[PDB]
Amino acid sequence: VTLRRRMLAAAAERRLQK
Amino acid sequence: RPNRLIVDEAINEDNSVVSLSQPKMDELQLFRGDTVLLKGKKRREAVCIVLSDDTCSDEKIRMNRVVRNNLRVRLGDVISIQPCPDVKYGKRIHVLPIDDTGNLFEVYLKPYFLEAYRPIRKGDIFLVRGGMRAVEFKVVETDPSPYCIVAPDTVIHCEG
Ligand SMILES: [Cl-]
Ligand SMILES: [Cl-]
Repeated sequence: VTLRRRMLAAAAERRLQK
Repeated sequence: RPNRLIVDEAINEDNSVVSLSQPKMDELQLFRGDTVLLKGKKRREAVCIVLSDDTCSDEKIRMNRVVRNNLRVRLGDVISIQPCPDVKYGKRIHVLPIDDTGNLFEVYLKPYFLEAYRPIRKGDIFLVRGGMRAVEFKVVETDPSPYCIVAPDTVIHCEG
């Protein structure tokens, strides 16, 4: 399983690394 | 009393994110990706994801003009920030473009939201880049209300 806040953060970090 | 920070300018232009210093996050017990409820002027609220920013002064918060505008604040103003851990996934949202061509969905909304998991609040005005131009939308309604995370299964209505 995974933690929700990490999914939200990772998507945002991808946006910023682009 | 509430937890307060000074509005600073964002160099990352993401509508959904605010940045704090890691030391301030520690203090506030906020963690990467946490949804936070921001309070500005005119009883305005915004819901954003929080990320650390090593370029951010402990006492400041980096947010873009979209967020600032939603909170009715200017650079140098003070806002409050508190955790918002009860946010649900959105089942359905109603967004309208600010009417002052093309598929709004295909050109603007879909690319904006796609796998992006953006938290939004009813009453938000947000700006989407795309198709040479750029368009603003108002969040008319969310379900659950008054805020939600826009997920891959979230249904958008863009009209009426
Ligand atoms: Cl995880
Ligand atoms: Cl983490």
